[PDB]
Amino acid sequence: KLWEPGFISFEDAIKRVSKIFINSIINFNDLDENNFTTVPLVIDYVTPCALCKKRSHKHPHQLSLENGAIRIYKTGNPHSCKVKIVPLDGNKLFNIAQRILDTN
Amino acid sequence: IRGNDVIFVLKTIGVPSACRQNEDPRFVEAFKCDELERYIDNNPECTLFESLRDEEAYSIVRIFMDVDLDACLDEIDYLTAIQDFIIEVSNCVARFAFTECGAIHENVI
Ligand SMILES: [Zn+2]
Repeated sequence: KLWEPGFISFEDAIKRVSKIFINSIINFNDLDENNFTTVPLVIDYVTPCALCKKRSHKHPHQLSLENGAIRIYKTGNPHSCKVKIVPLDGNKLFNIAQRILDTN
Repeated sequence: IRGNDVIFVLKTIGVPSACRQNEDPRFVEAFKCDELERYIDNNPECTLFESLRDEEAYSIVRIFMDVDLDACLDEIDYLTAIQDFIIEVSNCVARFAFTECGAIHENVI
């Protein structure tokens, strides 16, 4: 089990990460709780990449789990793409409210 | 392509393609409309996933929207939201068809 289902249903997290990727995901079906940190995410770059804004990517992206979040990073040349983060805990409005109180 | 009375279906999630084009009865099936209905009534526990045979020749399908929101709302909000949503989806599809597809916005709307 590479996924800890203590944050969000794995299907919902995959739905979020797919929504981030405007381009169609090729192997969306095989992402499960025991492979999502291993298999590269091959993407059909019909549209420009949603992260690097280029025409396409030479190498597929990859997912990592860290600090209760998903880190999306490109293989091969790291600086050629932007690192992306998907959170899993907290209503975003609650984070905003915490920041606003935080200012005093 | 003008009409197709038979529907391609999957039996479960995770079907490999090599079974999909080979038409493996253990994963995929073809159902005639009346026979599809008969199978559905006769199998209340059936797991069926509608799909297509070949996108190269039969990419034309009806327009369908899916909305799955984890929030239970009353009937009034339900109806006002569904009418509004169909309004904006009609506006968007008409705008795109007029921009690129060259279709008449009123016709599609
Ligand atoms: Zn990129």
